[PDB]
Amino acid sequence: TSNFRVQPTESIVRFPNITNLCPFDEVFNATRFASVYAWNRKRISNCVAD
Amino acid sequence: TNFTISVTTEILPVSMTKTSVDCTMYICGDSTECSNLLLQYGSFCTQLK
Ligand SMILES: *[C@@H]1O[C@H](CO)[C@@H](O[C@@H]2O[C@H](CO)[C@@H](O)[C@H](O)[C@H]2NC(C)=O)[C@H](O)[C@H]1NC(C)=O
Ligand SMILES: *[C@@H]1O[C@H](CO)[C@@H](O)[C@H](O)[C@H]1NC(C)=O
Ligand SMILES: *[C@@H]1O[C@H](CO)[C@@H](O)[C@H](O)[C@H]1NC(C)=O
Repeated sequence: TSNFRVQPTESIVRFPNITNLCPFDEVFNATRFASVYAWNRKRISNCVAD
Repeated sequence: TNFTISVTTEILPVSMTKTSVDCTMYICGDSTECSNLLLQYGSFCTQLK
């Protein structure tokens, strides 16, 4: 009639937590920005996804 | 004037190992919504069984 599943444990939450200091704050809050033809490129990593 | 003993071997397969795989876990795995989608697609899994 049907099939029985494997019941693969309980949901495991991984452990990616590190220092929460991110460069989003100083790149989102500024009095002057770059132009459309020449836009600033920043590699943002090594922190949490705010 | 003389007799010679003769014997030959022959090989004939009879059957293989039968298999049976449920279609839901074979195609959509553990997705319930995929099973619900294929419920109205047809009775193909019943034909395979
Ligand atoms: C048919 O051929 C076989 C094979 O040569 C004969 O068997 C031999 O017989 C002699 C004496 O009769 C023995 O010394 C040999 O050792 C036998 N050889 C084998 C391989 O068995 C047999 O005798 C022949 N048949 C007749 C009626 O002569
Ligand atoms: C998560 O935070 C705790 C407490 O700040 C720390 O001990 C732990 O090492 C962190 N996790 C990782 C993977 O570093
Ligand atoms: C946002 O911008 C203001 C000034 O525009 C600045 O004082 C502040 O530090 C910035 N960041 C946050 C998190 O408010």
